[PDB]
Amino acid sequence: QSFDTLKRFIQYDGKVLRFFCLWDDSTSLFGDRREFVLHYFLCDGTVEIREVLPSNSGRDAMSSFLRRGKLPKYGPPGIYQPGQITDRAVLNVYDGYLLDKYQLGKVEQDFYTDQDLSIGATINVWGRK
Amino acid sequence: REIVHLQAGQCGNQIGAKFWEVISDEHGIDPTGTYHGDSDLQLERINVYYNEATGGKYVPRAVLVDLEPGTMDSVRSGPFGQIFRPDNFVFGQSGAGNNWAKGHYTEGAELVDSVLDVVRKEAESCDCLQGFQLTHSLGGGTGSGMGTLLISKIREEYPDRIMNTFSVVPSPKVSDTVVEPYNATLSVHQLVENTDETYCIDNEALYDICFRTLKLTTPTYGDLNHLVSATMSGVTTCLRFPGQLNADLRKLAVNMVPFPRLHFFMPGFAPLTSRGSQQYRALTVPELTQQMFDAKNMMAACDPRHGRYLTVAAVFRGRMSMKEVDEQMLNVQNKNSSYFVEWIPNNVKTAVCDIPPRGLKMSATFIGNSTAIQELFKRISEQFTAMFRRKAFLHWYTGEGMDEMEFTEAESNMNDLVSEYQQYQ
Amino acid sequence: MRECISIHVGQAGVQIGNACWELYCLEHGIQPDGQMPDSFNTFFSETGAGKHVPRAVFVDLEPTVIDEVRTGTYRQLFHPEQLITGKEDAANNYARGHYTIGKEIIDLVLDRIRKLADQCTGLQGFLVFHSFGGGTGSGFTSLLMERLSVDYGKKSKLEFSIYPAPQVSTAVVEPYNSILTTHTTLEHSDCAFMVDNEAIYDICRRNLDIERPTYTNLNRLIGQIVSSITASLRFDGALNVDLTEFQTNLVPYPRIHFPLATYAPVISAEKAYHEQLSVAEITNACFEPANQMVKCDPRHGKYMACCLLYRGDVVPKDVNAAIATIKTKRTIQFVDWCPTGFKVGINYQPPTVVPGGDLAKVQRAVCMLSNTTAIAEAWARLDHKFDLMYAKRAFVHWYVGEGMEEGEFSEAREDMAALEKDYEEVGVDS
Amino acid sequence: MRECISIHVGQAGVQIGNACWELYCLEHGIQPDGQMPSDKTIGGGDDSFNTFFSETGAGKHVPRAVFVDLEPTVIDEVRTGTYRQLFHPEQLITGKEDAANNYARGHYTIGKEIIDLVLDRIRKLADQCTGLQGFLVFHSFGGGTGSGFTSLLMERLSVDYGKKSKLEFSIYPAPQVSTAVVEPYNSILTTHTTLEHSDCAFMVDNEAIYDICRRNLDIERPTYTNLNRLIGQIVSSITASLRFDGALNVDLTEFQTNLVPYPRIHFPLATYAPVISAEKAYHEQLSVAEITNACFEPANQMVKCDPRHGKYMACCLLYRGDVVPKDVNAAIATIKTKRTIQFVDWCPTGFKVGINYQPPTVVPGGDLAKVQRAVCMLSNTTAIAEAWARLDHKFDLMYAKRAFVHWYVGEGMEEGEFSEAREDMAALEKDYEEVGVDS
Amino acid sequence: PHYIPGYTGHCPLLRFSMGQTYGQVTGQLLRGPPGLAWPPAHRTLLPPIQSHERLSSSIIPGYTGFIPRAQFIFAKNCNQVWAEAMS
Amino acid sequence: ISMEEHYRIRHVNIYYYLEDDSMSVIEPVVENSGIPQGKLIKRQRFTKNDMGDHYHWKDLNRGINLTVYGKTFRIVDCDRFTQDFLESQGIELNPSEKIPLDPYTQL
Repeated sequence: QSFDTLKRFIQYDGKVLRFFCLWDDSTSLFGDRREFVLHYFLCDGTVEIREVLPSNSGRDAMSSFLRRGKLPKYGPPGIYQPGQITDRAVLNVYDGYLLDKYQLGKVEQDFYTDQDLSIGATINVWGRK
Repeated sequence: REIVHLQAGQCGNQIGAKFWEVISDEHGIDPTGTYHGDSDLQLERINVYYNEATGGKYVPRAVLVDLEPGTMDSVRSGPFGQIFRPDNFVFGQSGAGNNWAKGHYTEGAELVDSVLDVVRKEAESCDCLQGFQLTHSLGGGTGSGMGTLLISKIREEYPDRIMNTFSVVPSPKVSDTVVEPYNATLSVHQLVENTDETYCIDNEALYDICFRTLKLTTPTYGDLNHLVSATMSGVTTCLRFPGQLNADLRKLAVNMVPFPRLHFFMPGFAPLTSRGSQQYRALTVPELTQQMFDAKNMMAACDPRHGRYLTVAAVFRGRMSMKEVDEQMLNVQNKNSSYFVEWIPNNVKTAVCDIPPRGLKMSATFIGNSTAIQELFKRISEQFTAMFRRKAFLHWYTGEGMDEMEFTEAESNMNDLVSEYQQYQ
Repeated sequence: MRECISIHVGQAGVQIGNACWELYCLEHGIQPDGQMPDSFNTFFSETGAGKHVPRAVFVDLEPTVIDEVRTGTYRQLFHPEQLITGKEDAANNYARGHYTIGKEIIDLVLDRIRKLADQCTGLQGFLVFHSFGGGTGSGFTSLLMERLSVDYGKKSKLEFSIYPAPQVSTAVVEPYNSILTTHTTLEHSDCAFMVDNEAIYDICRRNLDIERPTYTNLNRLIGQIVSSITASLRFDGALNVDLTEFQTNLVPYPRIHFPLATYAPVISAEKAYHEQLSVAEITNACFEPANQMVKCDPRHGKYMACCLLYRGDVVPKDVNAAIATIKTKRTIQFVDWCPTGFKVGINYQPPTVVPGGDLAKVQRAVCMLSNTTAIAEAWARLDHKFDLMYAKRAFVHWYVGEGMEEGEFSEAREDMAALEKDYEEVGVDS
Repeated sequence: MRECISIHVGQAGVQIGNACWELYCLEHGIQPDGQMPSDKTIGGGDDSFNTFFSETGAGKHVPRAVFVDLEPTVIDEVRTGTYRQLFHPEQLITGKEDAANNYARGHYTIGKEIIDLVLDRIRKLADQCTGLQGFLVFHSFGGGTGSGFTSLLMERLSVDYGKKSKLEFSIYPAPQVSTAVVEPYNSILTTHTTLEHSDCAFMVDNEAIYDICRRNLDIERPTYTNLNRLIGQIVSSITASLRFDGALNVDLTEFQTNLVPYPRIHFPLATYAPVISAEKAYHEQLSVAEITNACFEPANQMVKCDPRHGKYMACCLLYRGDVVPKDVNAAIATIKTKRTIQFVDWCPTGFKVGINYQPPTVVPGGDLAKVQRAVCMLSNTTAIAEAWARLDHKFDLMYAKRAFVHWYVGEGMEEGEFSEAREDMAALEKDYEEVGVDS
Repeated sequence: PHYIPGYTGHCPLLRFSMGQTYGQVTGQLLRGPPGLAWPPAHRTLLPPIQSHERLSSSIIPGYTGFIPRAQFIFAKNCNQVWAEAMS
Repeated sequence: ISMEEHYRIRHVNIYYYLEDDSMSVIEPVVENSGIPQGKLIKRQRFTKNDMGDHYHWKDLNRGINLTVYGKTFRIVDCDRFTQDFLESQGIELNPSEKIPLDPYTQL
């Protein structure tokens, strides 16, 4: 499979897609309806989020709300039991590693895509809709 | 890398100015000096013989040394005269006048202190200097006498470079000067010591080509200088055109002169064809070897059938195949093996250049080094020593500042050289 | 991991290498611009966006022979810093390429050689390409291999050469370069192959029907011999041999490292319909005396060994039939003390074909490497043509004038004369 | 496995090989490109062609033949004919100057330049062999390379190969019709060389086939195509039991066992019995009897010699077609009962019988018909001595004044080889008196 | 369309152009020339793409005879010489 | 084969003899031409077609192409006697052409 980055970095470097965000925590006991901003960087399809504070709210100053990273598609996923997060696999140590002809350290983790997100639809952001 | 082209004499300019009409047609350059060519290899190695000026123009690297202002004023008003830069037409006021000692000693020695200023100027505007040239005839005292003093003082400033001289040595048959053997016998006293290279052209055999094989009823001095200019470019075509096999200017000088005094060559040209027999003639590789090597087509009137070939060249020019080129140099050498020296077991040097002369599908060019060049030197010294035994015209030289013992010193070095050709025959 | 860097010296060494590198591009998927549209790492480096840079360096003294590689179809394939080029040429002078102009570039090329072999993981071979005629193919090559003999150590350094022919030559000086260059090739090369230009003209005339073979057809046959040695580096075989392993098996003694080459199916594509091309049909076309690459008859020789290299649709049961056939015919003579006599190599990948080439797309192919005593008469010919001219000093004035003493002309005669009796004392029986 | 390599020498030998190879390519299913059409195939397996043809991966059939000639022209109609692709290019070998009707030119001066090429090509057609039954050569005694090089061909095959069989089909000169003055000088020396190297020798002169074309057929003015078309019917019938299955079959070493009694008597004759144009064939029974005694017609033999002057030694019979074994025996017993057919004293059996199943095929453009039966005769008389009493006469009629001798001496040939070959050929004249007279 | 940096040849207006990388100057100069005319039929920089009777079938590779205009064609197989002479 | 010329123009005089209907073609001598000049075709009757018909003086006019022995001659002009003769026989003469200038001779 492909472990290549350079072509996409040369093609889609400074292009991001920004969506504003509304989130109704009014169904909860004390939350207000919130306004956020969701940036989506096309160099590596990675998402960041930030809060937009009103004129009269007692919230502290936040330059972010989460990290610029990949967002999982379904839920706060269990990616625990460490060692499975490595993308390439190995066969032995001979450091110098030899690629195993079978692939055993592979878990199907799905991410958000520019094909996935769109205007006027609802998604799942770390257990929040 | 690159060469500066000296021209000396009334023969030297008329030799030299036709060469610049020849080589500037290699490279698509109109008479004002601008490129108007039709391929990018017409432009790619043009700096070998050029320098560049502003506005998309190239000027040659030439000085034009004369001892009469009227003999370059025709050259400055030819069809290709305005290409040259007028800063370096360095010229004298009074005439040498078919006199050696008035070119070497008296009159040209004031001029050559000023010629060196531009030839030092044309040799500091470089990248890595390769060599020089010289066109002169061994009959007079402007082409011949100052050109000898020119060489030795170039030699002490630039002593690891290449010097070429293209001589037109005097003929036996008809002499256009009474005092020709007093010129050419003292002349070759410094073409045996002061230069890396020298060719030998007789006007006796340039007439022989232009009547027997070219069928010209009346050849002028333009058709004879067409023959010289088509050989002075044939030895500098590995240096400015890519080849399947390469042999540039340094590569032949090492490789052909076996002993450090025997550097007198004799060139020819292969596709020389009559205008009526151009149609009935095939051009293959055997049709160049058949006409390079035959004794009619030489330009030196020294018959190769009267002696032994020492080392033999061939600079081919076209698109040939490396077996068929190397086959004929084997085929000729094995057929008539008495004519070649035996203690050199293969007398062949070969080169193939991929860009033909324009209009021709294929060419070749030959550089013999035969034993029979002594019959040029012997027949000068048989008609020199008739005149010098009674001292016919001696008072015109002795009165200009030279002794008596210098002539019997010059007859040593010429009559030494004849023995060194009999020695290796 | 199977790193191998090829350095090209000479004008001849570049037109040899201009055919090898159009063969290694077509053999794998890559294009003239370096981009594929697993095992290229023997000969191609790896950079980012899908490029693979060749592991080569093209060094020659005059500019005019590399400048059509700088402007040809392979401009972007080679990295520009590799194509090292001088200013003034050696001009058929071993002295001028070893003593005068070679000192102004040996500082620079060894920087590129260091910059290649520190990128490498583990190195097997250097493949230098040259010819025994001129100056930079003979003199600079000698200075190149006493730097590499001590700067690198015991990395294997192969040696593909061209011997000067008996009769058909192109210089009058060709004996003088090729008795002064056996002095330095002997102590530094580990295996030195010889293929002279005269014999290929015969094979290109009767096996292939190419009347008038230009050097483009000449160099398309050498690249098959270099590739067939290195298909076991790059591919997977039923019985493979690396570049380390058959250097042990081919040479008996540390001075006899001069093997021959022979490629068995070298057949035109109209006369390859009608022939079977079986394994036992082309095993004995290697030992056919009209198909050798160097003009020295193996019937006057006495075989030390043989290193058959097979590639294509070959099965080891069909190999062992033909090896038993050759040991029964009595015009082939192996030595007394080599009873095994062979070194079989069987590979899976067929030889690739160049379009615009001259051969046929054949299912099987044999490359052969023999070590005979028959080259005693290819070194007793050209040794006479040396001292036919050296007995009264033709062409010595040029060599002495820029850095060579008078005695080293005869220091290298005896090291070529004592070279010759080691082939007399190796072929005798009990 | 039943293979036999064919070699052909000279303009006579090439133009025999055109007629024989149009015959075999139509006997099996071969098309002039080389392969069966893969639309329709005639019966039989792989076995029926491996005597003659070869195979590749694609399915070509390259014949095991080489054509040898000393001039360009006669080969070059094979290279531009309709069978240009069916022959591999190195098999058709061609010199530069022909031998100019000299034995000495093709045997000493010019033949040394094409003996080196033609002995690597046989060793390329016999290495791909598995078991080789024997070579066949085709030549004419009168020619220059059909006499000179062919004697040089047979000697290097006796050395390098051994006791492997070498048949020869030859063209003897006619008794009085000839195209060349020199013909006594060739047929003496070439008979002297091909005695000790050839195993069988089916001599045939062209004047006899002239006589049976005009008489048994109706063809007046025949050319060499009608001459060569009937010759291939006899060459194929010798090897018709090698290729196709028979009721009782004979191979190439079967007849050499039976015909040749002593090691220099190997000159059989030839007779092909039903030789009938298609306007007469279907009104005749053509039974086994009617094509057995027609082989014994002295006007139907194919050498101008008469077997009433001589003793039959041993007769071979090559029956093919719709032949039952019991009807050969009826017609055999008529012949020995008949008294104008005379046999020797010391051979009371005198017969080898071979019966095949495949009837002889038809060439379109040819003149013979489609018949159901045929017989080929390989007799051996003592009456072939009369065809050397008129060859030794025409030799010393010239040679006792030394005509044309300077043309042969200056080619590396000494003058002693004329007196050598005259006495050896006179030795074989008295070998046929000695053998053929009664005890 | 440019030249690689180590190139040792002639490029027009190169000495007067200044202040850039060498490849950038060569690309900009080869793109157009206001001062002069660039040749139409050039052959250094080329696009990279991967390396009655008597037809070509009517003979054999050993055939002897005269083929018209086939003594000037070189460096090719015999059937290729015959093919590009006849066709 | 020439680098200097692709074609050359050869001037010729055609003579027709009214005595016997014979014709001859003669190239005039030109200094420095380098070609064998003079009588190109000997005096004989020229055949017009494969039927053996001969050229008649009625077939000759200014601006006509005369084809003889595989060479085509363009008739450009005629002499005064030829003009007066053809007009007296009722042949109207075409306008005189100019001989094209030879590029090689001009250079």
